[PDB]
Amino acid sequence: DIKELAVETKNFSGAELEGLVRAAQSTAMNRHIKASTKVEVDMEKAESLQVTRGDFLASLENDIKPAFGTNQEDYASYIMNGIIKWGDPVTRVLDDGELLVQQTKNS
Amino acid sequence: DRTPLVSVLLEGPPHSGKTALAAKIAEESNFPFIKICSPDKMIGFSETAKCQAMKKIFDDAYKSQLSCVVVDDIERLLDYVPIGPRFSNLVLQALLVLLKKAPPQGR
Ligand SMILES: Nc1ncnc2c1ncn2[C@@H]1O[C@H](COP(=O)(O)OP(=O)(O)OP(=O)(O)O)[C@@H](O)[C@H]1O
Repeated sequence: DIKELAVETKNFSGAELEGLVRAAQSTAMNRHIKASTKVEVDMEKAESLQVTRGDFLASLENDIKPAFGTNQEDYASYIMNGIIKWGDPVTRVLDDGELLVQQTKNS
Repeated sequence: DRTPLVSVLLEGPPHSGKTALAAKIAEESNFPFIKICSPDKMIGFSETAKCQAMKKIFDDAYKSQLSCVVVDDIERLLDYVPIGPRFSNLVLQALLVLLKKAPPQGR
């Protein structure tokens, strides 16, 4: 899905956006060409080569990283063991924060 | 795995054998990366130099899988002396901050 990918990618230069595509093509291509002792294509039988979203996700996760920086690392590092509900104060605090967010949103 | 970071303080009167016991317990871990810092190898440095050295020592530990580090004679790291009292705040903050930063993921 193109729109989903566009939503996922942010702070991406055009060169990054097209390198992402190149990397996805590269991994799909490698899928059907493999040999270690020698080199050999998949008997040219991979004429139905199709690129799946999984290739794009793997590339976006391991291949192409924006230079402008991101904020996933901080989120994952700060909320480590998640949030559980042991008492009302948690709900009260979350509600109050939401109220203040609404305040600043529409003041 | 819930607690990738663990700390511990050995305490006792002077001339007890703390340093040797720490070294032995560290040795019997069979870990890949082990390091033993100490005031003895930076004597006469200024505060900035000590902070740089502590930075460089800790940075290495972040580039392994599992590691153990030793900090002996803390009272010398920061120049404590009863009269006053007088000491270095910069090194103290370096230590306090560094003792609550978990390493990269899966380490
Ligand atoms: N069971 C033991 N416990 C402690 N030290 C021992 C023991 N057996 C032998 N030793 C010897 O005792 C000495 C330990 O002195 P060490 O300087 O390590 O102690 P410390 O209390 O950490 O000293 P410092 O106050 O100078 O930092 C070493 O010579 C060590 O070989």
